[PDB]
Amino acid sequence: SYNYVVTAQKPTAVNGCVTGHFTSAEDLNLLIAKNTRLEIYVVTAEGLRPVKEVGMYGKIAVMELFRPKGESKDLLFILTAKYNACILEYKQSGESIDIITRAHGNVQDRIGRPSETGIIGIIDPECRMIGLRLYDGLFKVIPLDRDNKELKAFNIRLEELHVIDVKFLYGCQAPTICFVYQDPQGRHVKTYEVSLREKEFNKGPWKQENVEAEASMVIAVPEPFGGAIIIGQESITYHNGDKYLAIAPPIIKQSTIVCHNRVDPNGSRYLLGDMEGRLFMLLLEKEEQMDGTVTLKDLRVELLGETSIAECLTYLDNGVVFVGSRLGDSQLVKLNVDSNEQGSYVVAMETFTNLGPIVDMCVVDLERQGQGQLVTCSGAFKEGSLRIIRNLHIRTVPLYESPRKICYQEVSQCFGVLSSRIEVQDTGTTALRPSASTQALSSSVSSSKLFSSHETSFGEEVEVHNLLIIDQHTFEVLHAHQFLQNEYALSLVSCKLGKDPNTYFIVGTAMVYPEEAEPKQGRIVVFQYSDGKLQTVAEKEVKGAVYSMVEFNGKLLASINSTVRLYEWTTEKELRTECNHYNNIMALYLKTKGDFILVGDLMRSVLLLAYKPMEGNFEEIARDFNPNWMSAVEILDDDNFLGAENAFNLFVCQKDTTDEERQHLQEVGLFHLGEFVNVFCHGSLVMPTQGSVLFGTVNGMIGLVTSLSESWYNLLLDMQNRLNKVIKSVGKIEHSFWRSFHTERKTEPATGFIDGDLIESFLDISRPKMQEVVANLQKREATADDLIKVVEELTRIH
Amino acid sequence: MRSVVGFLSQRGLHGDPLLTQDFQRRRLRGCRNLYKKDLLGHFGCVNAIEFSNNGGQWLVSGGDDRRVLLWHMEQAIHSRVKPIQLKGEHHSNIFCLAFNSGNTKVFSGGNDEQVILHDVESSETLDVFAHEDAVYGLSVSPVNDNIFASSSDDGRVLIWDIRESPHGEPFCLANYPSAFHSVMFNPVEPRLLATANSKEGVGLWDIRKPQSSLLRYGQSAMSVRFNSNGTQLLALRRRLPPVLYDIHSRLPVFQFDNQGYFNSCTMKSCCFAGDRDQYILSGSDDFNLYMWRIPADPRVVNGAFMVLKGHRSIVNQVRFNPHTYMICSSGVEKIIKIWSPYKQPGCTGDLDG
Amino acid sequence: SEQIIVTEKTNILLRYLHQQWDKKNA
Repeated sequence: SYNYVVTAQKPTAVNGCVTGHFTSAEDLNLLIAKNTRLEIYVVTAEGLRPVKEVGMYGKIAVMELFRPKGESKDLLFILTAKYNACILEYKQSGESIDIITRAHGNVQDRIGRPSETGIIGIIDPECRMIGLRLYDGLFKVIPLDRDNKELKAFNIRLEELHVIDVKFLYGCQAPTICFVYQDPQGRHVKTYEVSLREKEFNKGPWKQENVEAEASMVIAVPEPFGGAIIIGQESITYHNGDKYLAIAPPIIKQSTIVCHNRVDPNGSRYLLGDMEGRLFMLLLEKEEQMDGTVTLKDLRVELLGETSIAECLTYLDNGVVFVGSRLGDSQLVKLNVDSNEQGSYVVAMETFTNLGPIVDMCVVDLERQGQGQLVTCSGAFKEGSLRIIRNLHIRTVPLYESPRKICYQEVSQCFGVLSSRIEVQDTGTTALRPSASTQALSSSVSSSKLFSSHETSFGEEVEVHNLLIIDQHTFEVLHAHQFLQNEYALSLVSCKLGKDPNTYFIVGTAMVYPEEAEPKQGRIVVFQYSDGKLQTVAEKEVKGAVYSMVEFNGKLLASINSTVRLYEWTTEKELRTECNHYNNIMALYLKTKGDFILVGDLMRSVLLLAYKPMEGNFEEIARDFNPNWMSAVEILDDDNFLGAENAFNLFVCQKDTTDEERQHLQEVGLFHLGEFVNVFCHGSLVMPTQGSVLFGTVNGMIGLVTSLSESWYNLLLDMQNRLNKVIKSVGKIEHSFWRSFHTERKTEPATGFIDGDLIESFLDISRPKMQEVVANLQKREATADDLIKVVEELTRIH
Repeated sequence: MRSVVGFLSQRGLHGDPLLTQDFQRRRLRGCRNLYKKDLLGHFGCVNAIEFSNNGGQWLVSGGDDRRVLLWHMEQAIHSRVKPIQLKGEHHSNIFCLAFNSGNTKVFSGGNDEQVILHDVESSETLDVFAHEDAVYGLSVSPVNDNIFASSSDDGRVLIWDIRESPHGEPFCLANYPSAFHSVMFNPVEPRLLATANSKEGVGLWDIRKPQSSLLRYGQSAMSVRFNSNGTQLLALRRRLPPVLYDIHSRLPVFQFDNQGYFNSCTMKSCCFAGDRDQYILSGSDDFNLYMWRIPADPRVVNGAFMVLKGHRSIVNQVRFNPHTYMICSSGVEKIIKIWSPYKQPGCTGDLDG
Repeated sequence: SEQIIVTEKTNILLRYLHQQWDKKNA
């Protein structure tokens, strides 16, 4: 297959953020890592001044600013999710800004199990080494001897396999590492001394001590305090050896501290951010001993206020704090000495859009002008909302809960949105905050006799699921229908069935209990939104979870656990089973094109079924026999089937004489997107390339996949090969390595996919670069103008 | 959350490829039974089964019928194709099989004083290595595809380099008067090997010390297996419970027992299960397949995590695919059992029993 | 790039075994 992939909207979620003197020794810089993008801003008193953005051939998993001796300004260490490590310097000569790679190399190990807690990257305060935790039982050390041509990275064995967190201690003669780990006894904090000469670990300055059962964060307090702060779920402790200081502030009991940042350079104040957007200040009181060093007296935690759910925090200047968020919009807030009428010391200054995570989306023509618009379910928890995107203008409709599915009814002029809100079983389940499902003009509650014939507790967070009918013009929540207790709504479709001239909202729901591996009960509920009221037209009970549903030529095609079922809408308004297909583990995703059905499985890739009108049954037309974990499937056309798998890869299969080979779906295209694709849809935001498929990912990235002809694909592949030899990659990563299909099982180069971002970068290069890129290319000898026209035509698609 | 809908929601919300391993681990942890399936195509007892390296895409099996069959697990499960019979058959029972690092070749040996190196891509015999007695063990060096170890009944553990086959001079790593029953390279340290001997127990050997074993754990051992990281040894003994050793301790870290388990009348094999090898699998003479969980806190572990029933005769070989959390077991009967936490076409049983 | 990062191969398991067996000489 021949396909073309571009990004209509670059990733918006903030994966990391650091502050330091990167562009110059004088100005203060904020560096934000957004998956593959790296944004450099200069912190001025007028706000944030963007100074640069660089694309990265990799997912930035670690980003640390450090400055060894002899450097005028900080260097930047980046490790990618594919284990490309690089040390970068920012040089600005005249009016030309460029990022120079000072060091680069791959630190992947042939063997090793990636850690459950993830990749950890730390740098010694004196810049003696870089410590990486990539696999259980090993700790990689990269020496930082600049007067050398080779940085010899080596592994050191860890007696503790499950390390929770790790930092480098301050004010140590030899590089000391303090980490919280777990063993059958519980969680412990321990310290080692990293010996480069012997390449090993020696006894730490202070002995291990038992920490909280849920201790998860380690903070290395700078001088003069020294030591470490262990933050868990119920208490905050401070360790410096003979000195131990614990506090148990009740305020932090209602959530988990997830991020931290150091405000004062001497460690006096820290900013802490938890999972529900609360911002705290951790204080460290000091006492000056007589003719001696200062020592900690106490720890005080005060609730600064409420922000967006922070993935990371960074204090910029004059009380300004940047809150980088994954599940909501990023933010610049101000810390005020005096609280407001609500007792909040945080006032929002600026907000930065974040469409991620895009869990579902639809393409609708609301203005009826022939140009499509994308309505996406973005965010989660209080940060969840609807995003309306047009040609790139974005409008936000806050929901204050998690939206799951969205489907548009043109006849009713409305949207049906499945939403979820967290509630506490405070005696039933009361609330957590006002949201869309609780502030609807009208509301209703499910009254179903089924499932009446599973324990609870006083404190338990439970999901309450609602179907919201939302007007398409004002986007007000016209109606909210609440489903049964412990019932999760997983799928939502809007269609007309059979000979019935009415348009319905069909919801598939599963009875979810934490103790069960898979649901044993579920419902398909058909509502009709008529004259402002949402009545339950029909209700069908199924023995499983209705993961997906589509309309199949006037019939309902549902996925109940591992079965793909086809129902028909009877004259008496009742779904009747027509046929079943059982050869699945779990049919998560369903698509359709005529009589063909593309079934996505949890771990067995894609399957192609065909409905037999003359036989009234299914048949397995083809199956893809490479087992990979699927997140989304799409039918590009009758022949090609696109799919996305959980390791950030896209693959295109084809319906390939002997009957055995005809029943195999050959993976004719492979690509490493670097994004977790949640949703696929057919449509375009604008009105060589045939077709148009928009996909939405977890990082708030919207991408476009189209089909190419053989000649166009050949020309663009030649252009890619010629560009890779001209475009200077940041970190010196090979584009071929970056785009290679990567999985824990197998790794292969990309085939049948054109990186449209690389192609569109061809317009931004200098004229000499353009001319030497197109040299002896293909026919009439192509010049720069022809390829410029081709690339502009390609760009016109989005 | 143990339910799968919670896992799907979390994965779609965070999009990290680390919730999959947690989901599969938690699914296996809560199982009280496994989905059962059969594989047909062998005319006699199956004596050797091996999953292909780096994914378990293929399953190479061999036994009394003298044929080396190569099952495509995905296609075989859906009953789409029949096993590929590699060209080149043994003259007697096949006792051991092995892949190389890449699954580009297959070593097969046993009972005919011969080890045949096949090419799986074209299913053609590539090489032959003669032995003085029946071969029971085959291990391929994890670093070098051209180096492989073999244990024979005469009591010799030899190291062959196929790269210099025509001038056959096997390097004898060990020589004892008793029959060596198992040999395995260390997955992370190729210079270290583990050998199971009929009258000398379990031994740890160095490739640079061709006569003195580094360590002697404990003596009668029929099978010894390293874990994925090569820091533990699981050993099966002629009339004793399975025993787990640390690579350095020399003393039994654990022993595993359960009511009804017995290992006396057939040469069996064991394996580790789970993503971090926290499970012990072993067949028994009562036709059941026992699965224990290695205690996290360190000596007899009584009570199996699972007692998988369904085999009509003694269970000898057990192998585990961690990418799919699949179990392939074989024994005297000519059918190969498949046990999965997930449903497969034409299964039996469930996850609750 | 003025430097490259190469992970030199080391014998973690053998070093651990040698240290453990030399430690048990009391």
